[PDB]
Parts: sequence; structure tokens; C-alpha cells
Amino acid sequence: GSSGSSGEAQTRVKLNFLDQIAKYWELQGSTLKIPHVERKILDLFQLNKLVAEEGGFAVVCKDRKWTKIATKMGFAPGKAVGSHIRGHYERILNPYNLFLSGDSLRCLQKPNLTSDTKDKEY
Repeated sequence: GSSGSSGEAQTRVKLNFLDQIAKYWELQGSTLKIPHVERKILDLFQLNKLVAEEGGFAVVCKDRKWTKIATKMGFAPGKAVGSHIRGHYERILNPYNLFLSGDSLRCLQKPNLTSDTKDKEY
């Protein structure tokens, strides 16, 4: 009969995720704190969420569809924020996903220190 209700979660829906990802850290003994993107807190939860909605990490990366997300987060359509999205994940959502996946193999590729050699003559 009477159909017309509304009141989905807003602040909680976000806290939920953070809480979970936080428990993973609180265990080791580290404090979870989100950075400030363009003078605006970057809500990881949503961030990643939007990405999947637009297509996914793979697809998005292929078509570099990062501008859409970042921009949708209130950020300006540039480049800096573009790479930021990825990093934020590899900086915070690095381990969380490293375990969620299961495949121990999946790990952050470490670089190869650069060496230098000098030679003189008489």
C-alpha cells in the first residue's frame, strides 16, 4: 500500500569498511590514518568502490580511467591525483589486498638499488 521509504546509511556505511581494515592494523600496533588529497580526506572505501563501478583496477588502468574517479571525489581533473589513487592503495590497501587475494605470491615488486663505479688515470 504505502510505498515510499528512504534512509540508507551514510556515515556508518563508510565507517564499516575503515573499521575492518583498521582491525588488521590495530593488531600489529599501527594507527590507521587517511591522507589529505587536495585539502580533502580521501575515503578509501568509496574511492576503490567507485573504481570497481567504473570497471575495475585492470580495465581502468588500461583506459587510464582514473580521472573519472579522482575527479568524482571532488579532486581537480589533473595528473597528480591520478597516480595518487593507485599509490594510496599500494600504501594502505597494499597488505589488506595482499591477504584478501590469498595467493602469497602477489607481493609488492621491490626495485634494484643502483650502483656506480669510478676510474681515474695518470
